[PDB]
Amino acid sequence: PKNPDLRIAQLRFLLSLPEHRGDAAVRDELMAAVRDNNMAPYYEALCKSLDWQIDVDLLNKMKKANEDELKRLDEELEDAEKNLGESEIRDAMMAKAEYLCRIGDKEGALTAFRKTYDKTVALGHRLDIVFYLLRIGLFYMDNDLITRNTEKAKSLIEEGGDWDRRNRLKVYQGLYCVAIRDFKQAAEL
Amino acid sequence: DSSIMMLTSDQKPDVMYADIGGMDIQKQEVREAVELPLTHFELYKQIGIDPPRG
Amino acid sequence: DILDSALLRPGRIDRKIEFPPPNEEARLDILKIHSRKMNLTRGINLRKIAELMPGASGAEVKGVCTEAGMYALRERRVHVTQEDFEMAVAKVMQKD
Repeated sequence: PKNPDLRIAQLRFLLSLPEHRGDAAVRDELMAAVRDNNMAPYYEALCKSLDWQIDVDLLNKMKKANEDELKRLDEELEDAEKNLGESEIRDAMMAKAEYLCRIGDKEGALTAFRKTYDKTVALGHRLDIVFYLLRIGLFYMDNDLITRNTEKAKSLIEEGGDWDRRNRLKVYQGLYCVAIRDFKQAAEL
Repeated sequence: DSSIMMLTSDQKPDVMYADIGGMDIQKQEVREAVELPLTHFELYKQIGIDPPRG
Repeated sequence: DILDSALLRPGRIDRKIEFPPPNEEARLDILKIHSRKMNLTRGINLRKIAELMPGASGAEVKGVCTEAGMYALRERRVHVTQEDFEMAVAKVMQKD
């Protein structure tokens, strides 16, 4: 649930800086646009890249059908809270709204991050949230929110111990140290 | 301080436990009740259970 | 000695109240009482966690998530799953 949109952000870098690519970068952008049903991302891409021709009803009916998939979840939250099962309710709306926020910008993302912050009792789901801030911070190259989620996660991870996901964070902080200029911490981590 | 004070390993003696394996289930307590209690005080905040001294 | 209490009690002088055996009523909430501090998600089933512990004692509720946590401790996880709780459902009840 990252690499498809991670390639979209890589395609943003392929469109932005070089001005000599007018074909492959927009082609595979549409190839990745027809999937995952992105809305707000293709708006920023519409201003930077070509304005078409026509999108309109195509992605408006795709956002309408995805709204039905959005309204089936958002109208299931009051039907799910009719029953009681602690997590057997909110874990569905925290992850799928972040998939509904994957449709665009930061809104459903940040509002679900602080939403589920008071529920999940395990650090694995909290670090999955951290993964969502790290991917959405990688697409928009925003380093502000990638420090806070990791600073709060490591205290729970290092309380503590891990094998795989600790090496994952080492790659994250290594990608942030190499995003700005840090020569030693990139190779050391 | 005053008495003992500590060591008895680097200054000896020490005896290898790996010879006797019949106590494995008796070590099952000491397994979970020694290493992690010393090396992690943080995990006991995460689990919600306080480490016993018993 | 309760019958020997009657040797001390031809009515003189005390009040007689019985201490109940545990039942599913407390088993739900008194575990939820112990479940305040522990890290657990809200996807745990109260039915099976209660009803899997018939008889036993009130000290049973103490050992529910402790030994379950002990393996989650050993596992290092932040918040646990009911399977590990179901593991200690057997564990503390393996002895009897």
